[PDB]
Amino acid sequence: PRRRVIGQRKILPDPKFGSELLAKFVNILMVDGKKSTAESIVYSALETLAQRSGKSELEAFEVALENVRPTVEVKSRRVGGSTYQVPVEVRPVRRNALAMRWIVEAARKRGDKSMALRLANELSDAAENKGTAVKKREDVHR
Amino acid sequence: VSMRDMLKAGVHFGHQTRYWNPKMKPFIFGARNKVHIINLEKTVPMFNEALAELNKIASRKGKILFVGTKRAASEAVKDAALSCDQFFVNHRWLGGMLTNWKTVRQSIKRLKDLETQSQDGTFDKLTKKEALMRTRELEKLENSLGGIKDMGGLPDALFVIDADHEHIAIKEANNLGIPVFAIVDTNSDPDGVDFVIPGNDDAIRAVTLYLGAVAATVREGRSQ
Amino acid sequence: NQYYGTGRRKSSAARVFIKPGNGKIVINQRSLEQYFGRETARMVVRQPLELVDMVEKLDLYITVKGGGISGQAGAIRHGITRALMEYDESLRSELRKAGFVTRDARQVERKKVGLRKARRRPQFSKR
Amino acid sequence: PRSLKKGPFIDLHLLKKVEKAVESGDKKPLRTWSRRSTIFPNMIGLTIAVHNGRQHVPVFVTDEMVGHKLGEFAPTRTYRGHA
Amino acid sequence: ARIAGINIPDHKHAVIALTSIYGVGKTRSKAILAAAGIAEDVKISELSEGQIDTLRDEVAKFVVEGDLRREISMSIKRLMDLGCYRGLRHRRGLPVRGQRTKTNARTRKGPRKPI
Amino acid sequence: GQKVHPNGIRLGIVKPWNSTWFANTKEFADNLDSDFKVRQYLTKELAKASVSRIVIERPAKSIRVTIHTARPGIVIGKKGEDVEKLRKVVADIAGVPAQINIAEVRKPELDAKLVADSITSQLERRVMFRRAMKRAVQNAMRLGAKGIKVEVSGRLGGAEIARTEWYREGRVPLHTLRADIDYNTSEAHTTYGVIGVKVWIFKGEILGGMA
Amino acid sequence: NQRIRIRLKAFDHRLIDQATAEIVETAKRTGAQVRGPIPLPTRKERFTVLISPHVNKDARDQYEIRTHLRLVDIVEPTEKTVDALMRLDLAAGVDVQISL
Amino acid sequence: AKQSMKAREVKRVALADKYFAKRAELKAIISDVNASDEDRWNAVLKLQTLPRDSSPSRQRNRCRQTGRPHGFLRKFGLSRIKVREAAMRGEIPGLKKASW
RNA sequence: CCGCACAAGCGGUGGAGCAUGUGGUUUAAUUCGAUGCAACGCGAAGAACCUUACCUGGUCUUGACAUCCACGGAAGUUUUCAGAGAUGAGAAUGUGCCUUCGGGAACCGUGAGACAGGUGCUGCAUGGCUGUCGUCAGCUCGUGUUGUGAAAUGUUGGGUUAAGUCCCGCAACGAGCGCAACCCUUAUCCUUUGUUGCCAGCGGUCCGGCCGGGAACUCAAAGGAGACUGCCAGUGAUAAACUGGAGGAAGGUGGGGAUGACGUCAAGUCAUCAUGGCCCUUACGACCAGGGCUACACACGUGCUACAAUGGCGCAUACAAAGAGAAGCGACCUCGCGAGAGCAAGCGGACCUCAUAAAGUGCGUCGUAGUCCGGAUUGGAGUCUGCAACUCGACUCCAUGAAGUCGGAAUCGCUAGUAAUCGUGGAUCAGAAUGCCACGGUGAAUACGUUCCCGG
RNA sequence: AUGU
RNA sequence: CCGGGCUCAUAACCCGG
Ligand SMILES: [Mg+2]
Ligand SMILES: [Mg+2]
Ligand SMILES: [Mg+2]
Ligand SMILES: [Mg+2]
Ligand SMILES: [Mg+2]
Ligand SMILES: [Mg+2]
Ligand SMILES: [Mg+2]
Ligand SMILES: [Mg+2]
Ligand SMILES: [Mg+2]
Ligand SMILES: [Mg+2]
Ligand SMILES: [Mg+2]
Ligand SMILES: [Mg+2]
Ligand SMILES: [Mg+2]
Ligand SMILES: [Mg+2]
Ligand SMILES: [Mg+2]
Ligand SMILES: [Mg+2]
Ligand SMILES: [Mg+2]
Ligand SMILES: [Mg+2]
Ligand SMILES: [Mg+2]
Ligand SMILES: [Mg+2]
Ligand SMILES: [Mg+2]
Ligand SMILES: [Mg+2]
Ligand SMILES: [Mg+2]
Ligand SMILES: [Mg+2]
Ligand SMILES: [Mg+2]
Ligand SMILES: [Mg+2]
Ligand SMILES: [Mg+2]
Ligand SMILES: [Mg+2]
Ligand SMILES: [Mg+2]
Ligand SMILES: [Mg+2]
Ligand SMILES: [Mg+2]
Ligand SMILES: [Mg+2]
Ligand SMILES: [Mg+2]
Ligand SMILES: [Mg+2]
Ligand SMILES: [Mg+2]
Ligand SMILES: [Mg+2]
Ligand SMILES: [Mg+2]
Ligand SMILES: [Mg+2]
Ligand SMILES: [Mg+2]
Ligand SMILES: [Mg+2]
Ligand SMILES: [Mg+2]
Ligand SMILES: [Mg+2]
Ligand SMILES: [Mg+2]
Ligand SMILES: [Mg+2]
Ligand SMILES: [Mg+2]
Ligand SMILES: [Mg+2]
Ligand SMILES: [Mg+2]
Ligand SMILES: [Mg+2]
Ligand SMILES: [Mg+2]
Ligand SMILES: [Zn+2]
Repeated sequence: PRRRVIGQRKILPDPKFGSELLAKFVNILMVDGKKSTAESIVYSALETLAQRSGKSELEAFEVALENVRPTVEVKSRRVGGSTYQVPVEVRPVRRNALAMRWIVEAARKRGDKSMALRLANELSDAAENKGTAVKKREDVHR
Repeated sequence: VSMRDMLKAGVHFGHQTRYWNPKMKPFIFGARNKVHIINLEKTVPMFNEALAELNKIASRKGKILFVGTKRAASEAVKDAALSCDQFFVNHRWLGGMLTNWKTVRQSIKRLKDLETQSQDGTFDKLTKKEALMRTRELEKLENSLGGIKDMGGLPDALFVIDADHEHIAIKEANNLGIPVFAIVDTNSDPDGVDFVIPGNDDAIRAVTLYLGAVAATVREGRSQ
Repeated sequence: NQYYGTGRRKSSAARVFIKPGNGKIVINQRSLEQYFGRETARMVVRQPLELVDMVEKLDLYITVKGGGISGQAGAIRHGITRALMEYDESLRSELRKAGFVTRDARQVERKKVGLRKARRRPQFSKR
Repeated sequence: PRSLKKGPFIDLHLLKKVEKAVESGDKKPLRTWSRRSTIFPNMIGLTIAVHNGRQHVPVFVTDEMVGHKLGEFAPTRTYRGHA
Repeated sequence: ARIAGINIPDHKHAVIALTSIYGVGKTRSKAILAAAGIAEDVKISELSEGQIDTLRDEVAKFVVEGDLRREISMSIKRLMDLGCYRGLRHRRGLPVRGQRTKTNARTRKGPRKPI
Repeated sequence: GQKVHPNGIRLGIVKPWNSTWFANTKEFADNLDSDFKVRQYLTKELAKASVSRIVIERPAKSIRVTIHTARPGIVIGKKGEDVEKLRKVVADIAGVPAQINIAEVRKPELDAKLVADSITSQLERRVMFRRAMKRAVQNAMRLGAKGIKVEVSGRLGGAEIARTEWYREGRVPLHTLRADIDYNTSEAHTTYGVIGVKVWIFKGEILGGMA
Repeated sequence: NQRIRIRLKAFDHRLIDQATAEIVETAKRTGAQVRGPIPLPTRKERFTVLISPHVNKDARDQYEIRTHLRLVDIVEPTEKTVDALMRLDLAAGVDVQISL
Repeated sequence: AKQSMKAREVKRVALADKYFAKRAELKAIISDVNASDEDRWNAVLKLQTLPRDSSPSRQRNRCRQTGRPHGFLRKFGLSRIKVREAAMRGEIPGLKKASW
């Protein structure tokens, strides 16, 4: 807003576990308020990943995230009065949001026979740090 | 009141002007410590003369308005005035206080109206916020108008702490032709005062001496 | 002995009765798990007992009507919180700090003239 | 369309005109304005001048058209191509 | 596998399969399967030849593809020849049951073409 | 910048209605039509009597009419001679027994409608509008000592180009709802056409509801 | 035994409350037995209409009519009660329905 | 609305009121399930003979005051423009602007 | 310096089909008005006849509609022929009523004029009403004050706000119209009254608040309470104000609504109505049937459903709000594959009916396909409203299965219970909602900041 | 660039 | 060349064919 700035809306923690990151994930996945569908898909993918690799569901998910978190951005701001594509730091909150959005985007493109499967394979690629999720980060860096 | 009392009270103090300025000359005894100094030998007579005229005013019993805008003196002028039951201004002198008194009258009317509402207690009719709002408005009106709300018209004579700080009131007094009794020092034209009091217009001790003498003069004159 | 509380959320309202017991709960003459197919609501309604760790010491009888499943869950939680504070007011502190005591007031916004929705304005046509 | 419980529909005056004509064997074209009247088998072989908003159009009844409405055989609009 | 008429149903669930026959919608398909007394979800494949024979018998009770096409053609020809308004519209390739011709008639008129 | 109707807003806050009969759907439209005809008639007859308003009720299958005028004598006639005729004819058109009551306007200056009617009357007699406006306005204060506004609009003085002009004195707080704004309009015909007139008359503040 | 049930409708809440006050006061002084005045849910009708005479779509306003309801029940209809409550008159704005 | 239109409407309502019972009776015959075919045929044939304006369908509501053929409300027998002015006058009992 | 102005986010429009408006073209006619924002699902909250103002043809001339005079008869009812109808012609019929006993009121017919009649022209002759800047923060007066005057000050300055809101300063002091407040609605509690609403504790029960009973609870609707920077800390010129904290259902205009200052656009409406004035009176008035307003190489605006596995299909099974109803809404039961039909209880409606919410959830199935996607188009066969569904209605069953696989330059909306998505009700209305006005269910992302724009 |  | 976009608009300038 031109006048001021305002804080970011607080979001509840998931009841199953309590990792607010997971709540933000289901939100960024949810479409047309079908929250239950989104959380179902998320749990299914998380299980089918964590019990085929890694030790723990939450920890595997988090590490997978960390492997894709970016650090720099290039989106232009008219700092010098013109649309300079100046590269500046990225907030850790914004880094998390960008990573999450990128990974969810990837799965929609992956095209396996189920969104749970697409999501699980994308997140496994992220945990393996070989996938388009890290690619978007490093292209931003480039 | 005598010369050494005035000296002890700081009535002889003054105001350095850069280099030399002829405006501040009228009562200069000289200068010391880079401060121009007033002649107290002249302080006594004119000061007493102003008091004498004020006493005559007191014998007449004509009202004396005591207005202070010089911040330090405001509470002292209020005290001195209320000691004699006289009117006072202890804030910024609102321009046109005499030339536009026609307007001032309405505020006195409305002040008394809201005060009557307070006595009635009928603010309790209003929604809670509006009751508090009217009380606050009445408080502001009391703050500003309390010193003149009983005056009923243009004052007969004016007491002024400092021509160097009350110059708008002096302007209006000259316009209407109202006698001014005031402290005059260097850096000030004396002609703005009908009965000049030579003496420093700043020092709080000097102000105290002036106000004590003036209030005593008012009460003694009205009691002859 | 018995304690009571009333809860509300959107268009839903709930009556809550609580008594010492092993911890069974019936809402509208059905079990909790039967009532809600979704499993989130089951936590949502139980959070206060979890918070004060009272799960197995109080028995609950519930009635609810109006609004949807989410709103009903929220109303039940609010009523449970109030009933708990009726049982033991010292719990009020942590209950408030958890955000359970506050009555959420958000409600739907009416439609308005010329607007397709609560705030949705029709397409401008570029002109 | 018209219910079957209702039965078909026809305007009375047309019915009498056609009945009288067929008894007489007059077989001259019949002026009429009843586009909404239905066709019955007996009218085969006749000729009806059917008003089309502007003019009464000649029409030669035949058994195929039985069950149709008269207005169905008299266009009311005109067209020949925009170009 | 073939049913009456030159049509090979593919090897999916039977109902979906049979619908292939021109003139057999979902309803007729269910009716045929019920008459033959065969579970609807069996594959076309794996049925005995006797079962396919009884199915060939079933479909005979309806107007078959090659005759259904001819029937429809004859009906439209009759209307066309009669000269009725509805028939006249058919020969002009225009909507025939009262839809606006100022706009939204592509499916009948075809793709647009400039003046 | 069109304004709302001052009376409409304050209905049920400080202003009561002009018709207070209960009805159901079947009765409703025809009741309204009957009332409309009743007023449209009484206004036609009582033009010279300086009538301001008519309030109608339908208690117990009977119509009761109360009329406000600045001089009852013109409408009451000698020994009630003609008001009886009004009663008869209103009973006829209403289709029910009728009852009449008279209330006496006491300050015709402080009635919006009477002021507007006077202004229109003077206009029809080629009076110069500014004079009429000023005299009315000044009268209002002389008697009521509270705010008033007036507007006029049309081909003033037969001017080729129509225009509008107005005059205000005192407080007229429209946006305020506590304000007892009396408002009305009236009509004037001329050789040149129509010249409208609207009037507002503030009369003080209501605290404690209409009750 | 008998019982009187009275339903009241109006557009002014204060007025209908006064009407119920008359009913209950008379029934009390005549020595009847009474169920208190029971409020019932009030219907409100709403109508939105286009303000402009010419074409100004999306410009308009809306009005409402609220009809209130009160109910009173009498379970000791002494005869001296029965007629007396038909001797009463109510303001034009109030509609009264009585039944046994 | 031209005077002729109101004349037409009043004539329609009156004439339609005249033949109400006869049309209802013939309708009862025409729709009867068990009625003889010939009787139904005759009943249908005769209905054509009545005046076309006898049918209630041909009527159109119009504003009582002005007779406008659009923007009608059955509740008031008036069109939108008229109702608003009257409401503003406050002549309609209990009506008020709606803000809920 | 401010605003979903840009930015950061989410979803669309622009390609497809269809609904709807407009331009153009066509026609006997496609009636009229509204064309940057601020015209185009607009007047019209609903054109088969009617409506209807247009076209063709058929008819009337003091008239369809009103007063005034004469004259003749109660009225009215029933029925026959001709004609598409308007009308024309006849039959029986009525044959009455107040009558001061004269007649009159009633109505109905003819004649005579004075007059009727107009959706005919002028919104640049006007009233009334409305849009627009814009819920933008401004617009002015009095007294005083300065300049020889034309005028200025107030209303600028330093802060601070949603704001000419507030404080300080200040040749100004005030006032008025705007701002805010007073009004409705929502969030918590208290009091009052408890049926047709309520069922915690009691008794009985076929287990149905079913009934005895209860007055607690929910709820109903009247009246009260409650939030003010009130409290604390910091900050600030001790100013105002800002930041944080406590308590509370609620915290800093708690949320939404109504409410539109002086004026701008000779903006819109002579077709709601009113009216100056010009124009037509066997016709620019009036009556009737059929036609048109729905046409169709094209262009444009606004919508609706789609191109799919967060999905399609089958089975089972949960949870709403707000409205409407007397020629009305219409259960139950019977009949039909179905739209429906028959019979017929109840309710002027907390009681009865409309009317079982859909998303959701449990099971199965489909396997990425022009498909178990999508449904347009066309054939056949029916129901219902209406005198009457050819032009030109809505709806059901069978069969048929277009285009379409995320859409260029470009462009719109939106800051929280919002966006997106899923259903329910109402008005207009015999019948005819993808439009319009309301109601609830589920329920997000993003805001670095003011540099660009756009506007003020 | 122009524009009643 | 024909159509769509940009503008209160016409030109210049973009996107199809
Ligand atoms: Mg719209
Ligand atoms: Mg058909
Ligand atoms: Mg307005
Ligand atoms: Mg109701
Ligand atoms: Mg109709
Ligand atoms: Mg953006
Ligand atoms: Mg296109
Ligand atoms: Mg398109
Ligand atoms: Mg047009
Ligand atoms: Mg005949
Ligand atoms: Mg004649
Ligand atoms: Mg005339
Ligand atoms: Mg104009
Ligand atoms: Mg113009
Ligand atoms: Mg504002
Ligand atoms: Mg400003
Ligand atoms: Mg100025
Ligand atoms: Mg200004
Ligand atoms: Mg400033
Ligand atoms: Mg102000
Ligand atoms: Mg100032
Ligand atoms: Mg029991
Ligand atoms: Mg109680
Ligand atoms: Mg209350
Ligand atoms: Mg507050
Ligand atoms: Mg402090
Ligand atoms: Mg400090
Ligand atoms: Mg707190
Ligand atoms: Mg706080
Ligand atoms: Mg509020
Ligand atoms: Mg306001
Ligand atoms: Mg125009
Ligand atoms: Mg016109
Ligand atoms: Mg016609
Ligand atoms: Mg049209
Ligand atoms: Mg859509
Ligand atoms: Mg399907
Ligand atoms: Mg229900
Ligand atoms: Mg039922
Ligand atoms: Mg059955
Ligand atoms: Mg329904
Ligand atoms: Mg399902
Ligand atoms: Mg099919
Ligand atoms: Mg294709
Ligand atoms: Mg794109
Ligand atoms: Mg919808
Ligand atoms: Mg309806
Ligand atoms: Mg309908
Ligand atoms: Mg919604
Ligand atoms: Zn000094």
